[PDB]
Amino acid sequence: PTYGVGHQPYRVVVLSFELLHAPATVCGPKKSTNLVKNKCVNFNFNGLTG
Amino acid sequence: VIRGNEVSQIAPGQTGNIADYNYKLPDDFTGCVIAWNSNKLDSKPSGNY
Amino acid sequence: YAWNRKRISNCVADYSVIYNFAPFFAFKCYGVSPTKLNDLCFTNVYADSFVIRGNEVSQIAPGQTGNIADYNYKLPDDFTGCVIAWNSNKLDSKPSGNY
Ligand SMILES: *[C@@H]1O[C@H](CO)[C@@H](O)[C@H](O)[C@H]1NC(C)=O
Repeated sequence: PTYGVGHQPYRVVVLSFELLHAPATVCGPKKSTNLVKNKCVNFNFNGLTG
Repeated sequence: VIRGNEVSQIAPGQTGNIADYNYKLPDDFTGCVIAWNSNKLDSKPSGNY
Repeated sequence: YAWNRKRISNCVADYSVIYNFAPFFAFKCYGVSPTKLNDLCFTNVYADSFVIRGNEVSQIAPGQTGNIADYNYKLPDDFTGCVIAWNSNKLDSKPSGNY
């Protein structure tokens, strides 16, 4: 504890994501909306918008 | 757990001791690196070994 | 105002041992990368050592104005090299005040 501020211990957590190529297993808390077809809509399919 | 001099070594495209011999990140890495001080938990007056 | 300059030449400069000498966070360089200082090599190395306060560490940079950068210590616009700064409370501070 008597060392300098650059010699202090540091706890590191590295969250390594990987982008969606497989079916998504971990996803954030967003409420799903019922599907409608044959209409000009905004879609949000597993994070990708359009 | 590392020291404060090597927190900058946890990054893509870096060399040194941690990034060369202990823990190497890829150049196309995506994600977040979270670090905070732990002097109250990982330090002793006799020395942490 | 009377900063010391030390000329370093004719020796083998290992920059990885600097991290053991002083407890600084970052080896902040401007024209060169801090991790590539062992492969490439130079003609002369100068070390300028002085003491300032924490509001004025950001003034030691190419292209700043203020008090240190305008009157005390000015860096050139085409400056290549590294600036190392660390806290010195336990050795360079007194209860009565440093003069
Ligand atoms: C600085 O030099 C003194 C005297 O040689 C020595 O006792 C001390 O351990 C040195 N400090 C470091 C960090 O090398």
